[PDB]
Amino acid sequence: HHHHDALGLIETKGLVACIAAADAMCASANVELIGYENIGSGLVTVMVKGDVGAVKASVDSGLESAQHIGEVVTSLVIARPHNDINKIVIKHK
Amino acid sequence: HHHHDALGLIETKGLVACIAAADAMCASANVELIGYENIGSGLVTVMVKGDVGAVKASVDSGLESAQHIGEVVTSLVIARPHNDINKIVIKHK
Amino acid sequence: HHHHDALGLIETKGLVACIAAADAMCASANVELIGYENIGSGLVTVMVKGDVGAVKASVDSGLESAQHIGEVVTSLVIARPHNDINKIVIKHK
Amino acid sequence: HHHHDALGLIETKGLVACIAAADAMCASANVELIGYENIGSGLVTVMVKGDVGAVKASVDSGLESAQHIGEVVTSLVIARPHNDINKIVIKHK
Amino acid sequence: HHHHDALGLIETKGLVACIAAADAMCASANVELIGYENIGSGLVTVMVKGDVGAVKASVDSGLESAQHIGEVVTSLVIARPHNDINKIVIKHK
Amino acid sequence: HHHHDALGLIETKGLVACIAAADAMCASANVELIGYENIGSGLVTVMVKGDVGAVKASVDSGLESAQHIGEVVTSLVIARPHNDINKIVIKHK
Repeated sequence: HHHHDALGLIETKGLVACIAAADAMCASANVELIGYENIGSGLVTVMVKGDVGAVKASVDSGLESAQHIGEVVTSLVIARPHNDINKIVIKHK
Repeated sequence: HHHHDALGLIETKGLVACIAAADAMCASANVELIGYENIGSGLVTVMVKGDVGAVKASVDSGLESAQHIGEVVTSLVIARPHNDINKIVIKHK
Repeated sequence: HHHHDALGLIETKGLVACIAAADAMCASANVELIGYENIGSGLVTVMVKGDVGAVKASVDSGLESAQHIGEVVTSLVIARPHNDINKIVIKHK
Repeated sequence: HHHHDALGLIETKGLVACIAAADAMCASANVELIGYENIGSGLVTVMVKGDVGAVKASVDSGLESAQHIGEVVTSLVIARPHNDINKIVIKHK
Repeated sequence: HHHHDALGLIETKGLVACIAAADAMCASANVELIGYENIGSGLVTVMVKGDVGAVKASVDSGLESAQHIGEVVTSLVIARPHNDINKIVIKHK
Repeated sequence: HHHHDALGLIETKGLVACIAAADAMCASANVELIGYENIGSGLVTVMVKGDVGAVKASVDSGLESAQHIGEVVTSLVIARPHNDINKIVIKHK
């Protein structure tokens, strides 16, 4: 009995646009900032978790804020991520 | 007597498209998410293992899901990988 | 009762332009140089903290100085960053 | 009296094309997969060792297999590598 | 009473052009080679310290030498760097 | 009384072209392979040391061999490197 739903992701080119996204994501909805990763070629991803409605609102707000200061490469909301995807997500905690 | 078949791989430009691929791969077939690697230039690879039919279905589903949110660089199914290729695959476990 | 407002960021392509920005940022206003990060693709970010007016003056000065010797990718002032953004900012301390 | 000939190398842009090359290299000839390295800009190199004829056959097969799924940057067979080159090769073991 | 002025920087694309710059910088003036950093995208920076006149002469000489063998991205002399910039400079010692 | 002249460098885009250069460098002259570094953007540098004539012959041979299989970014021979440049060179030993 070990204790540890939706996932929202924004990937930008550059760290500052990513921080703008994360700030807007947290300010706009009841979500938890749970992921942060830089993979090279200047790509930086911020990840949030929370209820589906909250995550969708958070990603929309993050996109608007990031798009005004940098390049957003992509964005995604996964409503119910597969359990096995947690193995990748915890690597960017 | 030490105890540890097909391999499916999707490589994308960017982490979010890779996570979309991994999620679709796991949801669409009976496969295990066994590999994850980022090599620079924003290239990220997710790898799955399972029976041949399952791996083929998993890679097709991952490709469709990833292509709608990012750039897929390439994809491959190796039905019976050579034993020596395990030496590279375990580096990205 | 543990003891540890505005955040200013400049992202450049190349380290020398970033150092020119950080020097001008510190010289032009009462701010603290609190962040420094390199994320690949030659992107380097310098971060400062202080009162809002000070941070705005610091970022304007850093931009002018960096733009004369290199490429500024972007700049931003976050007047009151969300508490959860501190989790990302301390990673680049 | 310490105990530890030809070297075959394939460099691709992307990991999946490299794994396709390594698989074909091992399947097509009596060679040992002895090197694997990622140097940035998405460049990945796989290295094999064995008898000259075997290494030449292995590199030709690896090239054909990799070219069908990704970009091969270059390939090379060194029949009798200089002893001092072992100092670089062991870094990518 | 702890004991540890001008800063000269040259940033090139590639390590060899950087080493050519550092060699010319040291040969042409009474400066100390105090910094060396590689930030990705092949950008390499060499930093020297000394009296203002010496640093200016050193950077001019380094630029001429590096420009003949590679790409110089940028160069800068900071006559009296802000004390807080030492926090970034010591990271590349 | 601590005991530890010319320096030859070849920088290529990609590891295989670099290994081809290092092999030709060692085979063509009485030089020691003393440096090897990868700095990102796929740039790889090999460095040799020896007598001036030997180093010049070694770099010419390395260039010819590398140019036939990959991109040579640059090459250089420093006949009598400044003592302070040893501080950078030992970082890539």
